[PDB]
Amino acid sequence: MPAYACQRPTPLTHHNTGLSEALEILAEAAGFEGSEGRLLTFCRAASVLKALPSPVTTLSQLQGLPHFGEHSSRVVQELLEHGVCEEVERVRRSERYQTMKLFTQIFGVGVKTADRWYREGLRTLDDLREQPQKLTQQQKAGLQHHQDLSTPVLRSDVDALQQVVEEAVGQALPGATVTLTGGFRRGKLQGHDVDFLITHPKEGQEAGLLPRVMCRLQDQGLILYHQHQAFERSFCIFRLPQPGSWKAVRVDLVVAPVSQFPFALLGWTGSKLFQRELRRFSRKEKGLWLNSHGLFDPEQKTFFQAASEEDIFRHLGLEYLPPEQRNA
DNA sequence: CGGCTTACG
DNA sequence: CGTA
DNA sequence: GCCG
Ligand SMILES: Nc1nc2c(ncn2[C@H]2C[C@H](O)[C@@H](COP(=O)(O)NP(=O)(O)OP(=O)(O)O)O2)c(=O)[nH]1
Ligand SMILES: [K+]
Ligand SMILES: [Mn+2]
Ligand SMILES: [Mn+2]
Repeated sequence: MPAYACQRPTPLTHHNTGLSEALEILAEAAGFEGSEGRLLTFCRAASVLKALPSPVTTLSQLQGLPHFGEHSSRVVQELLEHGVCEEVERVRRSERYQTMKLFTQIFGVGVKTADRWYREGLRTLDDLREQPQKLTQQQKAGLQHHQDLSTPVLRSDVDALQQVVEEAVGQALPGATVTLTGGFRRGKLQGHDVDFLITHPKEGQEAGLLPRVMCRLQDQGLILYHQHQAFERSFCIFRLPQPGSWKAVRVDLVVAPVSQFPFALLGWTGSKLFQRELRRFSRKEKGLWLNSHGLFDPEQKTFFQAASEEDIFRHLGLEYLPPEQRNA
């Protein structure tokens, strides 16, 4: 088992679901307390279990696995022996974890904001609604739409959304394309949002595209919120039809020049941990700097041209993983 | 011990 | 600060 | 929290 998540296939569904869930609770709780290193180790240990070919049934099977030390091994041991881990259950029922989880779920609220509200004594969404002076416009939108945004987006929802985005994109710039990215591209059947990547085959024609797209979607009455109600990324709330009604859905739109499209597709397809691990691998093992725009050799001071995700894995000396196997 | 992904709004 |  |  390799140490980096980008060195092994990780399928969406696997054989250690309960074990990985528990470790991810501890990861999430570590992030709520600002311990990014502990969050990373618990996420990586969870991801190792997702990559295993069969269930862990005995503690000895953790021998030699990367990112399993005393703490993660004890969590697994207790789950194997008792079906519950006391530390995990204590986190689950703690007021701090439940409130930080509730608050950071709000669109526009991160750990720092949630933690300040927590320290001020706030605990529920209604507490926030009673103090609208504490809220940015973005947070007001996230709070108002919180119930709809807590409902999973379905794969059936995605196709109808892509068609309306393509229609607006086609009027904004004929020939521009829309690619589904994010978790749905990795094979997920539900999601917290829908992620799209937009480009145009003629380099440079995509400049200034996203404002044109957003103002067309807004004129059609489809945008419940966006930040610009020049930019290349838009995190918005869409109005999506339902039976006899509609529901709010988060949609992320990103524009990239076609020269950068493989890097942007790779970055925005995720998973988040897969990309962190891939960029760490690139820098630490290959001495190359990877981001959503390109791959930089800092010694030659040169960028790698890529025509495909396959190109990028080859540049990094990694076996290619299709999106479905990037579910780290 | 240092390190832990990276850039745009 | 937020977002991905 | 774990790796190198
Ligand atoms: N490098 C990097 N990439 C990131 C980061 N955050 C997001 N991405 C990339 C990788 C992500 O795949 C992509 C957008 O995915 P999401 O919508 O944030 N989540 P997903 O679609 O997996 O699941 P669901 O929506 O159902 O919760 O942006 C980050 O901090 N860093
Ligand atoms: K949030
Ligand atoms: Mn997504
Ligand atoms: Mn997204």
